[PDB]
Amino acid sequence: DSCIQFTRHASDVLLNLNRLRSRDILTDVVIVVSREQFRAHKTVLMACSGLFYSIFTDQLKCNLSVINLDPEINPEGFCILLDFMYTSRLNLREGNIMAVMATAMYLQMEHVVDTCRKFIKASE
Amino acid sequence: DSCIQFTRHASDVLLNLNRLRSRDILTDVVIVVSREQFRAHKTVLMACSGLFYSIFTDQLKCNLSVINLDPEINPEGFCILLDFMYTSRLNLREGNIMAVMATAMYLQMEHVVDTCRKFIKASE
Amino acid sequence: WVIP
Amino acid sequence: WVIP
Ligand SMILES: N#Cc1c(Cl)ncnc1Nc1ccc2c(c1)CC(=O)N2
Ligand SMILES: N#Cc1c(Cl)ncnc1Nc1ccc2c(c1)CC(=O)N2
Ligand SMILES: [Cl-]
Ligand SMILES: [Cl-]
Ligand SMILES: [Cl-]
Ligand SMILES: [Cl-]
Repeated sequence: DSCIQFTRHASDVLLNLNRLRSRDILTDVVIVVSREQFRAHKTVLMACSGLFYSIFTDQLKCNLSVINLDPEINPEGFCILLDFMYTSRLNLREGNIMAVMATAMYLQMEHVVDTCRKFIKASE
Repeated sequence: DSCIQFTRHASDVLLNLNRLRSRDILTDVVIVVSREQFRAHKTVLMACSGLFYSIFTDQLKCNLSVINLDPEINPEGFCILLDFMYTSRLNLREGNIMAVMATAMYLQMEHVVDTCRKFIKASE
Repeated sequence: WVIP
Repeated sequence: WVIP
């Protein structure tokens, strides 16, 4: 086509989606990770995670308002990844890298798994 | 903070949101523009438009599944803008620029109004 | 705005 | 990935 493109559009959309999340506006699911709960938008989760894409395209699970993750999943690891989904920013640290990588593998977030593997290989 | 950032993340999220829209997955509103209907996600509309942000933060309107736009709004103009919201790409042409600008003004999409004004000024 |  |  002969379209023009607004460079910052995708980033501005994501910034607004994060603002809606912070104010709990039109959030439609709560992700339970052991003792912790995280409110989010199903569409953003599906757009970032192979696991959530699978869950919310399921004819029964698409209607659930609560999703319980595997008890081995670390809440801090999940929190860091949920923040990444809504911001493009990953708070990767020596103290959390193993939990972040294991959570990214479970959530099926290939690019996060890739940078974790690379940061781990550099430290060995 | 000491975060790392994935450059393509925002664009990949938007691409997936558009794929969900095309397959009618978790769309939660229909926008009626005279004889035409457009299914979309409320969060994306709010993230792109001052008008939709106002509508869906309203305590009564947030729960509506159908929103009827002003009868002066052109459906093709709306379609071009809805595509822009989900892709960052604006199909701006001599034959549609007046309708696109009027629709962008109504929807409160400042950056679209700005490029329309500039393209119009160049042709006079 | 750019030509993509 | 970049340093933002
Ligand atoms: N929502 C949506 C969606 C759609 Cl519509 N099409 C294709 N992928 C979608 N999302 C999704 C699927 C697999 C993975 C990711 C996201 C990130 C990753 O590492 N794996
Ligand atoms: N959703 C959301 C939202 C939030 Cl949370 N905060 C601030 N703006 C939001 N969206 C929104 C408001 C005004 C305008 C636009 C988008 C584009 C434009 O030209 N005007
Ligand atoms: Cl439930
Ligand atoms: Cl990823
Ligand atoms: Cl309704
Ligand atoms: Cl805009």
